[PDB]
Amino acid sequence: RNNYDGDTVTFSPTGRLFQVEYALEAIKQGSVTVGLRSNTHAVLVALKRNADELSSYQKKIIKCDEHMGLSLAGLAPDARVLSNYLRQQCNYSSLVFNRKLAVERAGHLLCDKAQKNTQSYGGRPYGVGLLIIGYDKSGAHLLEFQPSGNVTELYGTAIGARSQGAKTYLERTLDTFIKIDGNPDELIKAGVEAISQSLRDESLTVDNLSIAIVGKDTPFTIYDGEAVAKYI
Amino acid sequence: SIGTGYDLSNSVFSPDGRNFQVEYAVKAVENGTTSIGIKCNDGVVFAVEKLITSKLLVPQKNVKIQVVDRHIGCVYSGLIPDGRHLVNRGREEAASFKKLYKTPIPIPAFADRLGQYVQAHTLYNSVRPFGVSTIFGGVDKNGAHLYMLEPSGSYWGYKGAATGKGRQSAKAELEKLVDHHPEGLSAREAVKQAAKIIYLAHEDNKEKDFELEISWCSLSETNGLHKFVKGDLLQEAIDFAQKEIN
Amino acid sequence: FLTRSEYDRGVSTFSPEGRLFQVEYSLEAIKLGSTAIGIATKEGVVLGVEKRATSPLLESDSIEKIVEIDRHIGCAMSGLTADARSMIEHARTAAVTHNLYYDEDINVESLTQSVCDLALRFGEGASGEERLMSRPFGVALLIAGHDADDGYQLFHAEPSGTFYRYNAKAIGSGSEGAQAELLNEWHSSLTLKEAELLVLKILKQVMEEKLDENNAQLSCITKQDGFKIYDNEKTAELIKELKEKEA
Amino acid sequence: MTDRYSFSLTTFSPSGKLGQIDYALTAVKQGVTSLGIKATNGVVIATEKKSSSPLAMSETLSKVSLLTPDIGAVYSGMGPDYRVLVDKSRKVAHTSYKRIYGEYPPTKLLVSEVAKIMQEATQSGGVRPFGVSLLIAGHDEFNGFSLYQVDPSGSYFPWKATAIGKGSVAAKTFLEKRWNDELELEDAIHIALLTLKESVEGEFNGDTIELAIIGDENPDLLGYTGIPTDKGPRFRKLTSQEINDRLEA
Amino acid sequence: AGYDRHITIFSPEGRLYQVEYAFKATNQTNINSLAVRGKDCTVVISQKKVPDKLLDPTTVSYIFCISRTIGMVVNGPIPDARNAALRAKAEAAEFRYKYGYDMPCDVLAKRMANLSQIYTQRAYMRPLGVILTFVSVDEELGPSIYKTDPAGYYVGYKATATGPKQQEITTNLENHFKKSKIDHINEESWEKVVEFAITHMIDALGTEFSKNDLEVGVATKDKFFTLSAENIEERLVA
Amino acid sequence: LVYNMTSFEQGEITFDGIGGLTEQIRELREVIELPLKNPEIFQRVGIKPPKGVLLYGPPGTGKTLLAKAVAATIGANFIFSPASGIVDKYIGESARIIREMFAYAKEHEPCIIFMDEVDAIGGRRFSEGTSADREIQRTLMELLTQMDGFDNLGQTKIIMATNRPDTLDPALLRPGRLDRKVEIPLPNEAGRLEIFKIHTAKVKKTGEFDFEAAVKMSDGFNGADIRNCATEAGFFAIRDDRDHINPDDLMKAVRKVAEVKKLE
Amino acid sequence: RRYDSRTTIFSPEGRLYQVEYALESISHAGTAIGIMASDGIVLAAERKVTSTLLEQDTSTEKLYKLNDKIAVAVAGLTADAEILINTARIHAQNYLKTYNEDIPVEILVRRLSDIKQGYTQHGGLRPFGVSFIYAGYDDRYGYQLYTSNPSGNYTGWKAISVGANTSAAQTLLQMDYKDDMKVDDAIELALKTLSKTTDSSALTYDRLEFATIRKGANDGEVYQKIFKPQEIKDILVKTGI
Amino acid sequence: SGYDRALSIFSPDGHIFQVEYALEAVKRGTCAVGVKGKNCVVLGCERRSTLKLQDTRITPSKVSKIDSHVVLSFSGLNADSRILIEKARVEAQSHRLTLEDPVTVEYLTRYVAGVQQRYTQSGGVRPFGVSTLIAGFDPRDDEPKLYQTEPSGIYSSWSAQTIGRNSKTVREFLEKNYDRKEPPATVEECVKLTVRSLLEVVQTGAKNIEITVVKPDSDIVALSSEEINQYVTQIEQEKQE
Ligand SMILES: Nc1ncnc2c1ncn2[C@@H]1O[C@H](COP(=O)(O)OP(=O)(O)O)[C@@H](O)[C@H]1O
Repeated sequence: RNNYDGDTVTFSPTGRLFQVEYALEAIKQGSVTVGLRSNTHAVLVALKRNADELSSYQKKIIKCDEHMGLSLAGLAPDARVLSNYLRQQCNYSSLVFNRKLAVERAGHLLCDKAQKNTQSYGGRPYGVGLLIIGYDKSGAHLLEFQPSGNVTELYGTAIGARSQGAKTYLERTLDTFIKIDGNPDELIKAGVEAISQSLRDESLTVDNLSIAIVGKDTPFTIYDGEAVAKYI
Repeated sequence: SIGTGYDLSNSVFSPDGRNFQVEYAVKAVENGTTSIGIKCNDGVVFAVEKLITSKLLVPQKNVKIQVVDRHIGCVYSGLIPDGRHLVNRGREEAASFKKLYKTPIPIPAFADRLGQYVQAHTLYNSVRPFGVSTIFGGVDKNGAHLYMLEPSGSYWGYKGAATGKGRQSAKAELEKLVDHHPEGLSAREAVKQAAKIIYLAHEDNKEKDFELEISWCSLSETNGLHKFVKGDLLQEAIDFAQKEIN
Repeated sequence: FLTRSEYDRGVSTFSPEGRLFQVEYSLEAIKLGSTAIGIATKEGVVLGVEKRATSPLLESDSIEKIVEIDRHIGCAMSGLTADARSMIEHARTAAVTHNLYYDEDINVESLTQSVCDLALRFGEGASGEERLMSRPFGVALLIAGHDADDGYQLFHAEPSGTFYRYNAKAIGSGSEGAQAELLNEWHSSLTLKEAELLVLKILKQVMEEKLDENNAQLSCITKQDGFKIYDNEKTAELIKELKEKEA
Repeated sequence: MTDRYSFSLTTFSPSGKLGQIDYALTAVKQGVTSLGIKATNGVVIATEKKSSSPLAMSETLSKVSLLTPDIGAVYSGMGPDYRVLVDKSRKVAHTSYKRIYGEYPPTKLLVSEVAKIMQEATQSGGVRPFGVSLLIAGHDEFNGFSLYQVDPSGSYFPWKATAIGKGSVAAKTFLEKRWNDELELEDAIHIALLTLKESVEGEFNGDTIELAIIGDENPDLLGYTGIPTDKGPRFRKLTSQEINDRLEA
Repeated sequence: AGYDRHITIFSPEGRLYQVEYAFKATNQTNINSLAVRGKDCTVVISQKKVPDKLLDPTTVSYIFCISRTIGMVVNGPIPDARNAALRAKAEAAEFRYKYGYDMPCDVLAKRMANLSQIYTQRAYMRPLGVILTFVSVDEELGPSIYKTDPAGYYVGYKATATGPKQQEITTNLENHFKKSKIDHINEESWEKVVEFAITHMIDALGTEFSKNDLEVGVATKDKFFTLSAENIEERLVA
Repeated sequence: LVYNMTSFEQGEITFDGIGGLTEQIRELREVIELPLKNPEIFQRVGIKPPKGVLLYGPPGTGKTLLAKAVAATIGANFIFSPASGIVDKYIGESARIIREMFAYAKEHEPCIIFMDEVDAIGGRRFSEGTSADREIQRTLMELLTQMDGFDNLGQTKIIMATNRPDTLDPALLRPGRLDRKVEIPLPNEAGRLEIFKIHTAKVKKTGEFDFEAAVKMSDGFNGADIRNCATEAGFFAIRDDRDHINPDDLMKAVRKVAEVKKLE
Repeated sequence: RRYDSRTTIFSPEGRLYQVEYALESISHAGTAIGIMASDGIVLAAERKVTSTLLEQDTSTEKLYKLNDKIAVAVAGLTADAEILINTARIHAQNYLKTYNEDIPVEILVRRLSDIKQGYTQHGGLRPFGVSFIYAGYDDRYGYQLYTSNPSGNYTGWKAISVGANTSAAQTLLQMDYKDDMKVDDAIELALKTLSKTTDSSALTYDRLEFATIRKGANDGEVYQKIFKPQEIKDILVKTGI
Repeated sequence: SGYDRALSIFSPDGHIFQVEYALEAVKRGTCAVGVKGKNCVVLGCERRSTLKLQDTRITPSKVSKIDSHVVLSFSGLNADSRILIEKARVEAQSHRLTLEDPVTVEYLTRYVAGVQQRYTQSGGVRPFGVSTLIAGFDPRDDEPKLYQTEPSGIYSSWSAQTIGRNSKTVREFLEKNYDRKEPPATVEECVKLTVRSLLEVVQTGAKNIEITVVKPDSDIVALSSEEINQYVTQIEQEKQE
C-alpha cells in the first residue's frame, strides 16, 4: 500500500509528493490542446469534447485580457478560479501603472499560488495544467502551467490525453515555424497537422475545434464556428 | 525507514529523538539538480546545473536564479517553487527593514530570518517543510559573505557550498581550491573555475542535456551590486572548461 | 492492487485514477430522484416532471418541481428537494438585483454560471471566496428561459460546476432510456403542440403508474406570457388527446 | 488493562466515567509526600525534596509559595505545573475580588478561583489537565482557619489533617492515631516531622525540606509602620536553622 | 496505541513520553559544555567539532550574547536554539521598557521556561529539543547559573555541566568542591579561571585540545562576551 | 547437534590475537575463570559463584568474538538464543523455548548462553495491548524463575548482550545477579593499528603500513571496517594483478569505504 | 464500528449512545430525595463518603442555594455542577433587576435545561452530567417541584429521588405515601428510605443533610431552614432509627 | 462500511445516512395525528399515564402554540424540540413587528425547515431528532391547512398524517376512511374520525390522551377529560359485538 498519500502535507518516504503526483493524471483524462510560437505571432488549438450526440461543447478558451489568453486541459471548474485571477491582476496593473502586464510575470506568480495550496491542511492542488500565450512590449511568448507550480517558457508544446502524438511533429519540425512571421495563415495550419496525428477517429468537424491567436497588430480573439472550416 | 508509525506528520519525535519527516525532505533535493557558490577575496559567485526537456525550451528565458534588492543573491535546488515562496518573502522582508532602519540589509541577520521562517514550517502539524536547499550570499559594509540553507533550519557560514545530485563531486572539486588558494581569488579567476565544476557534475547524467547560468556580485568588478553575466565572458569561461576537460 | 475503498471519505483527496469520488457520487443521488424533462422548439420551450405519488391524501401542489423564478425563466428540480432551495434563493436574488445594478433584464448564461459559480463554494471560490459548505448538494436543474440575444434555450446545471446547453434534456430516474430515444424524436421544425405530446409520451414509457392529471405536471415558456404552467384541467385534456391519436 | 476510553477526556464510557483525569492523579501519587494539619490557632504545611543533583542550590526552588500575606500553598506532584499555577492564581486574587471589594480574598473564594483555572483544561480534547493536587491554608475574620485540598478534576475538599503523595495512605493512617480535635500549635510541628519521618529517604535535616506555618500577626515583617490597623501577615516559613534545632528533640 | 504521537495524553502509569523523547534529543551533536562560577565572575566553555573543511569557524557558535550581563550556552540542534535566543533578545527590551531595569538571569529562565511549559498543554507548537544554560553576574545575588529544560524544571546549580558526559563530569567536579568544602571558586581573575576549567576537564575525559577546537564565554560584571584564540598556552606553559 | 556449535570446549581462537581490550577481558577473568580455577576462596567465604553479566554497546566492538573465545580458554559450550529469533506469536511457546535450553544445557555437563538483542524481552510496553503485553511479561517472567531456581551448579553460566541499554524500563532486573555490567569501549584511534596489526597478518604485502589509517579510521571505529578494508584493499592489489599491497590502497580503502560506515 | 466516539452521531437504531453514557454517571453519585406536601417542601441528601479527617459539618455539598425562595439538590460531577448554579444565580438576578420582581421557577429550569441541550450537539463537547432537583414556590402555580436530566428534559414531580439505588427507593415511596402529610410524615418516610438503601450501617449525622421550604411567613413570602447538625441528630433519635 | 458516521459525505448509492437515521429516532416516539375538516382542524397525542407522582395540577403537553392562529405538534425527543418552538414564536412576533401583518402559515413553515437544513449541512452540528407538523388558519380566510416537517428540511402539506409508534397502521387507516370525496364539515365528526384513529396504539387507556381543535378569527379551544370519555363510548357504542 502506497501510504502517505492522504493529503498534501506529507512527503513520500523518499522526497516525493503523491497527491500532486496523482493530480497530473487528471489532465490525462481530459481533452487535448496545443500551442505554438513565432517571433511575431503565436497561436493555440484545442479539440473540445461533447457530452452526447446532442449537447453543446465545452467553453475551453477564455480571454483573460486582450494581450493574453489561455487554453485549459483537464479539470475546468478549477481553471475558472485562475482565469478570474489573471483578469484581476491585468485589471490592476492598468488602473495603477497603466503598463501592459508582461506575460512572463503571470506565470511568475501563479506558481506562487499553486504552492500555497500545496502546503496547508485543506483545499487541494489546482488540478489542471494549462497554456498561456501573449504579446507584449518584448515579443510573443508561450507559457505553460502544470499543477505542481513549475511553469516554463517554450516555443510550442501540447498536453492532455494522447498529446505526445503531436509533440513529435513539433520536435520534428521545430526549426521551420519559428523564423516564420508576417503570415499567420499557414502557422495556424501547422497545429492542425500537428494535432490530427493524435486522434481516435475524431475527424475534426468544424464544431469540434477552437482556435485563438494573438499578434503585435492583432488582438486576442477566438475563431470558432463556421469561420473555421477554412482552417481544416 | 526504520521507524514506521512516526512518519505521518511533523511534530513527532521518534524515541531516538528524531523527526523523520524532515529526514525525508532532504532525501528529495538528492533527487534534484545541482548548484554551488564559492567565496572570493572581493565578492562571490553562483552557478547551476540546469537541465532540459527538448530543443523546445526557449534558450536563456527560463532562469533559475532569483535576486534580492540590496545587492543580494539567492539560488535554490529541489522543488523550485518552495525555494521561490521563500525568496519571495526575502524581497518582502528587507522592505520591512530598510524602510525602518534607514539602511540596506545585513546578510547574517537576514539569514536568521529565513533561517527561522523555515523553523515555523517544521514547528506545527498543519504544514510541510520546504523541500529545498537554498544558497545565498552577497555584500555589506563589513565585506562579503556566503551561507547555505536547509529545511532543518541549520544554516551555516561556508566558504564554498553545493547540493543536489552533484554533492560528492563538488565535495572535493571545491575542497581543492581552498588548498591551492589561501590568498583568495577574484571573480575573473573564479568563474573560469566554477563552470568547470558543473561539467564535472553532469558526468553522472551524460544523457540529460543541460545548460548553464552564472551570477556574481563583487565590489571590484561591479561596485557592490548583484549582476548577471553575458557577452564574451561566459562565452569563454565555458571554454575555460570545455577545453580544460576535452 | 488496493482499490477505491480508501480514497473516498473526503472531498479534497484525489485517487491514483486521477479523480475525485465525492463529486462523482453526487451525480448518483439525482438518479434516486424523480424524472425531469425539457425540450425546446423555436416557438417555445416545455418541461415535464413526475411527482411520485406516495399516498392519496397529499395536496399535490404542496411540493413543487417548477418555479416562476422570474418573468422569462424557469427551473426543474431533481434530487434532494431540500438543498435546491439554497440555490433559487440565490438565483432569483440575482435576476432581481441585475435589474438594479443594470436596470434591464437578464441573460441566462450569467444565471446558470452564477448558480454553477455557487455549487463549487465548498472549495476554491471563483471570485477568491471562502468555504461555506461541507457537502456538494445533489440536484440537476434545467434553467429554461428567453433572452433577446439567442432566443429560447435551456441548460443542465450539476453541483459539480460545469453546465451544458442541451437542446433536449432528461435527468432523474429515466436518463438512460429517455435521452436515448429523444435522439430519434427531435426536430428543429416543431410546433409547440408537437412538443407537449411526446413529453407526455416519453414520461409514460419511463415510469411505473398509469398517467393522470395528478401524477404529472408540465409547463411551457413563451416570451410574451412567461412561465405559464398548466392547470390540472388543461393537462388532462392532452392526455385524452394522446389516446384517440394513438388509435 | 484499559483501552479505547483513556485516549481522550470527552467520551463517557458505558461505566460512566471520564477518560484520563483518573490517570493524571496517578502521577500526583508518584510525586513526593506532603501534609498539613489544622490546629486550633494555626495551620502547617510541609514537604521534603529529593534534589537529584546535590550541586543544585536547593534554596532557589520553593515547594511552598505565597498567595497573600495570609494564605499559602503546596503541592504533591508535578513541578512545572505549579510555578505557573500560582501566578495564574494570585493574578486572580487582585482582578477578581480585591479591586472590586477593596481587600484580600478569603481562602475559599480564592480556592474556587483556582478550580476555574483547572476545569478550563478538562473542557476540550488534546489539552491536558494539571498534573498536581494542592492544599491551601489561610485565615479570615468570618470563619477563621481552614485547610482545603484541590484536585485536577476541579473538585475541592476541606480537611482537618492530611497527607498526599507517596506516603499518603500510610501517613493518613498515622494522623488518625496521632491527632486530636482540640490540640495546640507547637505539638503539630512535633507531629509533622515524625509523620514526615514515615516515608523519608536520605537525610532528614532542615536543609533538605521546607515547611511553613500560619498563626498570629507577625508585624516585624511589615515595614510600613505608623498605622493602627494596617496589621501585618499571618504567614512565615521556618528557617533551616530554626528547624534543625527543633529536630534536636 | 496512541499515547506517544500526542503530547497532552497521560499514560495510565502517569508518565507521558513525548517530552522524554525531547529530553533525549538534545545530544545529537555529541557536544558537552561546562560552566563554573568564580568570586565575582563566571565562565562557560564549549567543545567544537567542525570536521568538514569548508566552514568559516568563526560563525559556528552555540553561544548567543543576548544582552549586557547575560549569556547562554545551548545543547540540542542549532535551529531550535536560535528560536529561543530570539525571545531572550525580545524580552530584554520589554522588562527594561516596562519595569525599568535589566532582567536578572533567574527571571529570564523562569519566564522562558513557562513558555516551554505551555507547549506541554496544547498543540500550538511542538516542544523545542533544547536544554540551555544561562549565565550572568547579578547586581544583587552575584554570579549565577541556571539550567533550563524543555518541560520547564529550572534550577540554579553552583557549577554544572551538560552533554553525554554528565555522569563523568558529575563525578570529578563534586570531588573538587569537597577537597575545599566551598561552592564557588576563589582566585578572582576570570582569565585564570579558564586555566582552572580546561585542565579540570581534559583530564576528566582524557584528550588534549587545540585552539581551533573550542569556544569560551566569560561573565564579568558590566558585560558578557566571547573570545578568540588568545590565552591558549598558559595551561601547558606551567 | 540440533541448535548450536558448542565449540567442543577446545576450538582455540585467540582471545589475544585481537585488538580489543585488557581491562574488560581481565574484568571477565574474575567472574568466570577464578572460581573454575580457584574454588578455594569462594568456598572459604561460602559465597556462591557469580550470576551472569551484560555487555552493552553497539557492534564493531567485537562483543561476541571475545565471548566464545574466553569460553574456549576455559572450555565451555557456546550457543545462541537471539530474542529476535525466539519470539513466537502464539500464547506460550516463547517460554517453552526458554525451558528447553536451561534443561538442554543441563543435558550437557557445562554450557553457557549468548543471548543477543535482548531488548525484544525488555520492552517499554508503550502499545499496552493487554492481549499481548500481558503475555510479554509472562514469557519474560518465566525467564526469571527458570534461570535461578534450584540450579546450584558452577558450570551453567549466562551472558546477555544488549545493544541499546536502558531502552528497557519495564524492569531493570537489577538486584542480585548481573554481578558486572562492563563499561564497553569503542575502538580508540590508538587501537586502530592495534587492530590493523591483527588482520594484516598472514599476508605478503611489502608491509602496507601508515599513520594515515586512524585518521581514515576516525569515526569508522568498528571492527567490520577493518575486516572489510583489508578485504577490499586485498582486492585492489589484484585489481592490476600485482604481487604485494601498497599502503595507499589502505589510505584509499578506509577513506572510500567508511563512507557507507558513516552515512548509513 | 460502534457509535459512541462523539455525541453528534445518531445510531442506525436511532439513538445517541453517548448521552445514555452520561445518564448512567449519576448512578455513581449520592442519593437525593424531595417530597412535596401541604405546608412546604423538604429535601434530603447522602454524602458519598463519611470519613474522619474531613469536615462535612459546616460545609454543605449536596444542598446549594439559588435564592431565598428556591433551593436545589445536586448530583453527579462537581466541576460541571458549580458553573450551572453560578449561571442560575445570575439569570435570576438578571430577571429581577429588569422586571423588578421575583423569578417564576418554571422559567429558570426552562433556561437552565436548554443550555445542557446546547452541550449535546453544537460542538464536540461534553454534556454536563448533572441531575438537579428544584424546590421552590411561585404564585402563579403555588408550591413546585421539578427534576432535571442531562439530556435537557424536565418533569414536575410530587416526590421522587435520584442517585444510588433510587429504583428501589421509589418502591419504598410509591406505595407508602399520602398527599395529606403535613411535614413529619415525609420526614420519617424520607429518612427511612435512606436507612434502607445505603452502603453502610452508620447513618451518622455527618452522612446526610436536610432542608425545607415553608410558607410560615404569615402573609410574608417564605422561609428556609437548612439544618445544622444539632437539628438533625436530635430528630432521628427523636424518630427511632 | 464507514459511510454513515458523518453528515458531509455520500455513500456510493448517493444518499447520506445521519439524516434518515433520525427517521429511526422519530419512529421511537409517540403518535401525533392531525386532520382538517371543511372549516375546522384537530390534533391528537399519545399521552402517557406513567405513574401516580406527576402532579395532576400540571399535565404535560406535546402541543404548544406560537401565536393565536397557529399551533404545532411533534414527536421524537423533546429537548431538541424545545428550541425551534422558541425560534418559531420569536420569528412570528417579529413578522408582526416589521410588517404590521401576521404570518402566512407557509412562511413560518419554511423557517423551521430553514433551520433543519443548516443543522445538517454544516458539520460540527447534529440534527434535530424530531419531526413536527403545523396546523391552523391563515388570517382573513377560512382556508384550512396543515404542513409537515422532517429533519431533512422539507415541507409538505398533507390533509391527514401521523408520526411515531404504529403510524404505519394509521396512515393506511385514514386512507381507508378519510377521503376528499367527502370532506368533513364540523368538529364532532373530525373528532369522531380521530378518536377512533388512535385506537391502534391506545390499548384502551383513556388516561393516555389529549386533544385540541382550531378556530377562525385567531382563536383555539382545548378539551376536557370527560369530554372525550363520552367520545370513548360512542366510538365503542358501535362496537356492540
Ligand atoms: N576489537 C576488535 N578487533 C578486531 N576485530 C574486531 C574487533 N571487534 C570486532 N571485530 C570484527 O567484527 C566482527 C565481530 O562483529 P561484532 O561487533 O562482534 O558483532 P556483534 O556486535 O553483533 O556481536 C569480527 O569478525 C571481527 O572481525
